[PDB]
Amino acid sequence: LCFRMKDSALKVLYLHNNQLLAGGLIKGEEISVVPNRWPEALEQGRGSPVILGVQGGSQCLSCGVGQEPTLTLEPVNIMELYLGAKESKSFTFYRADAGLTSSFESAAYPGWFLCTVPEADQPVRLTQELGKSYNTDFYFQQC
Repeated sequence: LCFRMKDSALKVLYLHNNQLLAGGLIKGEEISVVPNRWPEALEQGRGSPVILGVQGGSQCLSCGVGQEPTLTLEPVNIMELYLGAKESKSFTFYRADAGLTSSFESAAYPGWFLCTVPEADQPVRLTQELGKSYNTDFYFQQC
């Protein structure tokens, strides 16, 4: 079971040039949202830890391992992340549910949230700034 996502401005998340973009105003990329198998080792008051995949979970979103986070799709199967074969923390987001929408906070880089910008058809990225121009709230639709 997968989800399609939109930001709260109704921009559809889809893939182009191996990047998640927000636009398509396109039904959206089918995104795998998989709970981390070992949540006790993480900060769960921030939301439920999940790994986000695309293309049937054959690539997963990472914040990287640099000093400054940056969002990339990495060619790792969610199965390997979910198994313990690969370490998962840079690929883990805390999903906070507000009811209509969810936000996604980097487990590896606290205070950074998945977000979109106002301009159409731009990359999904990360931000520390809430309530400003960056949109950190997302709708799910089930596939």
